[PDB]
Order: sequence, then C-alpha cells, then structure tokens
Amino acid sequence: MRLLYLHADRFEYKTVKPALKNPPDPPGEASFGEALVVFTTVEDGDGPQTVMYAASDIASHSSRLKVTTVILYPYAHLSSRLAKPMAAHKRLIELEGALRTKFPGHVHRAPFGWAKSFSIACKGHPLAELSRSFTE
Amino acid sequence: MRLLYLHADRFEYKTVKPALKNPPDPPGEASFGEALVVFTTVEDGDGPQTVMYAASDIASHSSRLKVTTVILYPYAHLSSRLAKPMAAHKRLIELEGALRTKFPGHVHRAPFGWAKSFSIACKGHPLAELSRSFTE
Ligand SMILES: C[C@@H](O)[C@H](N)C(=O)N[C@H]1[C@@H](O)[C@H](n2cnc3c(N)ncnc32)O[C@@H]1CO
Ligand SMILES: C[C@@H](O)[C@H](N)C(=O)N[C@H]1[C@@H](O)[C@H](n2cnc3c(N)ncnc32)O[C@@H]1CO
Ligand SMILES: [Mg+2]
Ligand SMILES: [Mg+2]
Repeated sequence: MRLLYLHADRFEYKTVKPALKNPPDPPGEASFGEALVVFTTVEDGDGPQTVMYAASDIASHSSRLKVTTVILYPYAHLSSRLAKPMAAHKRLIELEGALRTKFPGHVHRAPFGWAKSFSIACKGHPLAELSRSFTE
Repeated sequence: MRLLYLHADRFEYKTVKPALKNPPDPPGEASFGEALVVFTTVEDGDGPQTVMYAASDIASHSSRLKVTTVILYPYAHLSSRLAKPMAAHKRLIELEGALRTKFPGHVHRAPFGWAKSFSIACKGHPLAELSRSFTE
C-alpha cells in the first residue's frame, strides 16, 4: 500500500465518468474544511495486516496534526504494483472500518471506480505532505 | 524519475520555510490558470537520457491536452529511490531546458528545496491524472 498524506485547509471532489466498467460505489460529491486527505493506492499483496498498519499510522499522524477529519481517497497513481480493482475496493472498505476503531473524528471514504474532479488547498508546514508505504 | 500529470483548471503555490539547509532556488510564489502540473520526483540514476524521455512525453501529453502551460513542480514524495538533493535540482533544471526545445508554451519550474503551500483544481476527464516512470 502506498499513501500520500496531504494536510489540507479544504478539499472537495465530484465523480464525473466511471473509470471502471462497473464502479462498486455510487457517484457523489463532497466538500470539506481542514482535513487530512489520504491518497490511497492499494498494492498487490496488501492484506488485513497492511490495512491495520495503515490505519494505525493515519490515526497517529492525524492526532499529531490535531485534525478531526480524514478523507480516504482511492488513487490509482502512486504505484506500479496495483492490486486488482475488486481487491483494492475491499481493502479500502477495510481501511475505513479499521480507521474508525482508532481515530475518533469524521472518516470519509470517497467512492471507488470513478474519474473525479477535485480541489485541494494544501498547507505549507513541514508535516503537511508525507508519503508512506505499508506491507506485510 | 516518477511523475504525476495533473491537468488543472488552476494552480498556485507559495514557498514557506526552507526544507533543505540551503535551498538552491530563491523563495517565491506563482499562480496560474489552465495548466499541466507535473509533480516531479527525481530518482537515483536519472541521467540526461531520462530527462530527455520525460521532456518528450510531457510535450506529447501537453499537445494532446491542448495545454499551453506546464508547471514543473519538484516533489519528494512519489518515490522511495530519491536522487540526492543537488543531483535532483540539476536534473529538474535540465528537464526545464529540454522541455523548452520540445514544447512551445509557458514552462514554469517551481523553486527547489522549499516547503510549499499550494492549491489545485484538477479536471475530471479520463486523461486528467496520469503517472509516468522514466529511466535509462
Ligand atoms: C482517475 C482519478 O480521477 C481517480 N482519483 C482514480 O485514481 N480512480 C481510480 C480509483 O478510484 C480506483 N482504483 C483502481 N485500482 C485501485 C487501486 N489499486 N488502489 C486505489 N484505487 C484504485 O478505480 C479508479 C480507476 O482506476
Ligand atoms: C515539502 C513539499 O511541500 C514540497 N513540495 C517538496 O516536495 N519539496 C522538496 C523538493 O522541492 C526538493 N527535493 C529533494 N529531493 C528531491 C527529489 N529527489 N526530487 C524532486 N524534489 C526533491 O526538496 C524539498 C524537500 O525535499
Ligand atoms: Mg511505513
Ligand atoms: Mg514511461
């Protein structure tokens, strides 16, 4: 699993056209104030252990940043060892579930399988943009 | 070299604190309309050939998208095999130079070695977010 942690002043997205033949989530849009936006690329061989490490780290980082909102944003582009779409969707659902057991704020998982437009205003402090790798 | 191609409606950045002991570029800020924003991570063993392939591909993609502005945005976070900072800065300068021989529009290379704030509004079409790897 490869993640990018963007500490944002604001974030929004809208699904546009499907990017998979049959997207497993309905279309949607959402907008947020201050949030940790987590661009999430699920990799081949990510299992439940990987999900658990990611969730713990996101919760830990969120606490450090004093953010009360995390956006789990599926992203195909952080890796060249992607898990297949249905495995990826499952791992992202697990990640959302795991994060809720560790982090007490708003957890929003953006829909999987869509092309999206988005806007972000990313903060400029030294911890505002970090990357993470998890595996098992 | 690992790149992320974001086709933006708008983009802006401001340097905040230095992220290297001695940043090789002066601080600054800039804002843009429609642009191809190229998040650029220089990797160990990127040489002139790698730069040349990247430049050709950026020019090719830009032409396809009909964009007339490219932002070369140094980014430490797309890879876990980074080139050292001074090699990275040199390769980014070369990339800017090479792109100008292949692409006729505005080429802006953002300063290297700074923490930055930024905002982007990214388009939602199927070619609006792509990743690329180049090597030699
Ligand atoms: C395109 C861009 O605007 C958008 N934001 C996008 O990237 N959409 C991706 C993810 O939602 C998802 N997806 C497929 N495989 C994966 C994976 N292995 N890991 C995470 N997501 C995946 O399926 C879509 C097409 O790859
Ligand atoms: C931090 C975030 O807000 C900002 N946008 C940032 O990432 N700053 C990076 C790049 O400008 C640059 N840098 C260092 N090594 C590299 C490299 N190998 N490839 C590209 N840039 C590098 O040095 C800064 C600190 O790593
Ligand atoms: Mg890790
Ligand atoms: Mg390539």
